[PDB]
Amino acid sequence: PVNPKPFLKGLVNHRVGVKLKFNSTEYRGTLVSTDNYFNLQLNEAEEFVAGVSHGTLGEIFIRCNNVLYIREL
Amino acid sequence: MKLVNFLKKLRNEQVTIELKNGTTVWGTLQSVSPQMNAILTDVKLTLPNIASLQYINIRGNTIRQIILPDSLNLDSLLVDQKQLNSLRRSANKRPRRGL
Amino acid sequence: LANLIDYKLRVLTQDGRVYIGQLMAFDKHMNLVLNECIEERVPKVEKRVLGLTILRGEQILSTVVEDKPL
Amino acid sequence: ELEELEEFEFKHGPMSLINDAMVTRTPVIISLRNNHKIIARVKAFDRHCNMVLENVKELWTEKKGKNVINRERFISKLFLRGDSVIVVLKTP
Amino acid sequence: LTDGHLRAPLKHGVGILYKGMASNDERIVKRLYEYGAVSVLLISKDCSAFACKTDEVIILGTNLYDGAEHKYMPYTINELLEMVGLASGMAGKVLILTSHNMKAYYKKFLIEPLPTESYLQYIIHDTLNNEIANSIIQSKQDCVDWFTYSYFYRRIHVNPSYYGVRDTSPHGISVFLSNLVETCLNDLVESSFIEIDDTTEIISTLSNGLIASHYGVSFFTIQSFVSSLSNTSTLKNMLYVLSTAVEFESVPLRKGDRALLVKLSKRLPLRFPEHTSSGSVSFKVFLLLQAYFSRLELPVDFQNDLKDILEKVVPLINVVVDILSANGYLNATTAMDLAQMLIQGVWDVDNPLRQIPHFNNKILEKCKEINVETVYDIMALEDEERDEILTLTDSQLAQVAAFVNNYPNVELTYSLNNSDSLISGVKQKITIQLTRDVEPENLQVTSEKYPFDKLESWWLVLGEVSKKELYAIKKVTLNKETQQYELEFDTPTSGKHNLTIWCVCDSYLDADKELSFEINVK
Amino acid sequence: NGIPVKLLNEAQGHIVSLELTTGATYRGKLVESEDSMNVQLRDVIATEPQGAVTHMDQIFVRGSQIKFIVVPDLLKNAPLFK
Amino acid sequence: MVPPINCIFNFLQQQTPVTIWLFEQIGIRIKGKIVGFDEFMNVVIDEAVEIPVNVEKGTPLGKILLKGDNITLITSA
Amino acid sequence: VSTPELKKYMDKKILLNINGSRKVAGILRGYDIFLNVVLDDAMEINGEDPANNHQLGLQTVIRGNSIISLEALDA
RNA sequence: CUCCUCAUGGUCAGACUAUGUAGGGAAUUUUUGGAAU
Repeated sequence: PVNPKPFLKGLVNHRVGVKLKFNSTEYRGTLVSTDNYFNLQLNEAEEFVAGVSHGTLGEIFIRCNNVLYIREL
Repeated sequence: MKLVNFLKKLRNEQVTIELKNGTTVWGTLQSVSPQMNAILTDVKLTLPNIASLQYINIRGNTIRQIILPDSLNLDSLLVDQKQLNSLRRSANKRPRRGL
Repeated sequence: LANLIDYKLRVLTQDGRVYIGQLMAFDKHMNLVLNECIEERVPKVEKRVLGLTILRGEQILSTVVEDKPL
Repeated sequence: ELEELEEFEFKHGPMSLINDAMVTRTPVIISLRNNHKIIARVKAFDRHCNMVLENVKELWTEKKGKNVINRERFISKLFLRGDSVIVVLKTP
Repeated sequence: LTDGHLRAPLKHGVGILYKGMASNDERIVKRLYEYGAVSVLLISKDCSAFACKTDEVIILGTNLYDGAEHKYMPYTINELLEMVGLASGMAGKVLILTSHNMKAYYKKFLIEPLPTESYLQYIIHDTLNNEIANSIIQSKQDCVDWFTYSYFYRRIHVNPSYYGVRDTSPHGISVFLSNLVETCLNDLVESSFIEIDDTTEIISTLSNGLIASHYGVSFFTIQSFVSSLSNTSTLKNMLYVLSTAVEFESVPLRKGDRALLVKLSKRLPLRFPEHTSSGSVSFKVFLLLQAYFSRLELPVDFQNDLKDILEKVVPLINVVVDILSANGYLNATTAMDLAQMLIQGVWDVDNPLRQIPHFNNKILEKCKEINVETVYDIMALEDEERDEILTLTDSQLAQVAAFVNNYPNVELTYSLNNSDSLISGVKQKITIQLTRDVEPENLQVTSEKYPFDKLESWWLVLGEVSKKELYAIKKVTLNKETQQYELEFDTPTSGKHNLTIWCVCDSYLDADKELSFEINVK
Repeated sequence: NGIPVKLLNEAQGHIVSLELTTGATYRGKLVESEDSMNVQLRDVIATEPQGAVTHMDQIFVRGSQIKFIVVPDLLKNAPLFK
Repeated sequence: MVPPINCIFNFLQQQTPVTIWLFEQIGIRIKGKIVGFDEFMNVVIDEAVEIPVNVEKGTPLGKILLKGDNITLITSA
Repeated sequence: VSTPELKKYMDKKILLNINGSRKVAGILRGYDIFLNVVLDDAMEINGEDPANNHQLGLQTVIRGNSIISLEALDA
């Protein structure tokens, strides 16, 4: 079985974006690491609010609980 | 380690707790439970016009943040649990020293 | 919390409603049983006599000492 | 052994941002659930992202009967719950 | 303004003196004293060896703290003597600030001579091990006759009550002494240092006692190494084992070193085993080795302790790698890597580039700019590129050049006697030809973070990777440019056998030259 | 287990009222109460926050969704006074 | 009369397109094929699409890991 | 972990009300320790008038954490 | 301080109760938030 954890491991070292449940924020950046409870670490991160670029944040930590989904970009 | 222990250290301290609902609390911590349930005395409380209350017990999950006095010694309070863990963990040639 | 036993206490709920009753018992989850408990909403206005009630610990915000035990 | 593995996973995981914050004494900015932000230095952290923050500057946005205005205040000694954390950003 | 606080105290006429200082700064202080600029000088205990002639001396406190003891302990009367030699007049003046309990001890043994005694009774295990290894003492009779030469012997006769020998007489001495040496021998045979068999009596030496006695490591340290070290052990475990030793009794701690060790542990690559004690000097040794591998900015207090540790470790780490060889585990590779790390000061995986003297982050990046991986590519580089990479002072450039020169590109070749005829359980001699780039003028090893001087050496290694079995090893000092060395090594069991030879330097990292070959044994 | 869980198990067979996180009130006879506060209820009269009232035969609501219960006063005697 | 994890497993084998109702959000629902799942009901979903109901439009998202906490109601289309 | 006693509700048509003021009707099929439910002949009752047959025989799964309450249509 | 787990000593026919250098109180029914506007 291909589990979310292996898919995410293969997703490490790749450009990703993460849509939070609020949808008030999306984060596009390289996926540095993810822990067993699925917190997210991104680098060179960019914030897209309402689909528009808000700004370039950089090395960023995303609380697991806020993540709606992650997709590869 | 566990920051809740750091809160346990905070008895008899005057603090202002902001809460998730936005409520502001001002009072002297009598104790905090490990749940981070905080019991305080001589509390002025402002819901989002202050109410003065002898004792207030707050459920830990409702606590947004607690603002501590600037006089507090964080260097001293933070390092405890590691020392406690070390204490829990704890031939001829003995005297390198002589006469 | 054990000192508060049998006292008349005021509990503030998650929704902002105010319940007042005698605290007979608690538990780990902070589920409280309140004897002769009444509800106040706005502050007396909109006061209702509920009677014996359990309250969930997930809903409870805070409790304060209202009056002495019966 | 179990303790070792937990500390290590913490070190190489996403947690490395707040670990790096404590060791370098660098400022980080935390977007919270109250729609308030906390830029401060990380004195202590926890698995729950409970934090002791020093030199806190919190910034927020308020609306009035005219143009939106930003408001901010300084809190030198601040302790923070772990659930209010939406995001912890580390930057230059 | 080196010694970051030495400025403000010295500016008002009180100087600071302690070991580990910037030497220039220390010298300035001393000069002020001699010229009279500073009338007062505060010297820490360990600097009694630096003898600054004084008109008067004050000794403040007779009690110094060591963590290992877990309480303050008063100074040696020896230290106080070295502390009173400094002052002479118009009249020699010595103030000694002491307790009431220590008053009668210092007031007597300073004015009246020091009664001298002998502590051999503690080290007898190690000493007798050494004698047996040198094979001067063939039997127990031989050892007793050897104990006839001891200052201990004379002492036990004049003052038998001090050593616990109740009978005072020629027969009593003889009996007590033979008891002591007998106990010693039981510890050694139980610990596999020697073996004793009846035919006067015959005593023989094993591989453990050989190395232990040769390097001079104490009996107890060796026994600890034996108990902990097994197969499939990791590098962390090896490092712990290294940290637990009796040689580190002489590394001092007052309360701050230990608390600061706790604070430092956040920043370190490894984590001390949970079932031993933090206050023990072993934990401190562990963290200071961590701070040696990662170059932290250490307090000048800890620099001295690091230096002491380094003065001890090289024999100890040699013993660690060799004892694993004696137990025939192929994991001695990791011990070798650790020894390299101790000689140099860098990790194996972290970066090979940092090994070259005086490299830091920025300079390493230029190496990534020219896309260099190993050190051998630096040897092929020419002067203009080197000048571009390093802009620095001349002494440092010179040391780097010497590093590059004496670090050989040496090639590993073997010649086997018979590849066709391979018999199981026979002593099979191989002749390995080794050849060096440049023939050395001298073998000096160059490292900044390891102040003491080292001569380079090499280990030749043969073993099979999957079984984690090391078949053969030998140490060589290569003075010539090209040599041949013969490993007499027993062959494995029948069938196909992978045999991988390493040439691993004791000093320099990323020198590992390997050749893999497989033979079919019958 | 919880002492209020123990009381709530005593409340089985009585007529109780339930307020859920939505605010709807269900009054009826409590069939069954699990340890997780999941409750099975009979012959329920329901009052919505809008004020509309309905009748239903068998209802079962999750523990987590219950704001609070009101149980009859008979139980107040004992043995929770200790 | 089958456990829900087994139901999700037959979605997995059949590779049917799946519509997930999220939590406290009626406006948008997510759709796509279940290529795998874990014990926390986090789902890797391929050729996923966001479907705002408010004729329906949607955003093609490609491969997605959706967290199980959002899951309200898993379905097939 | 406790298992809800839903066996009395098995193979019965029930109306689940769910978070977000959502309401679905279907025959109870499976459940688990998690209160997660499998419903067959699932019919969504939208806010307006109509109802859609989402899962006739293909059934559906509802997260027990999203289940507000469950009404038994039968006896 | 509280609940659970574990250990334990006791009592009763798994439960209860004292103590503990113990483990714990972030993945669906409670305390590491679906809230925010």
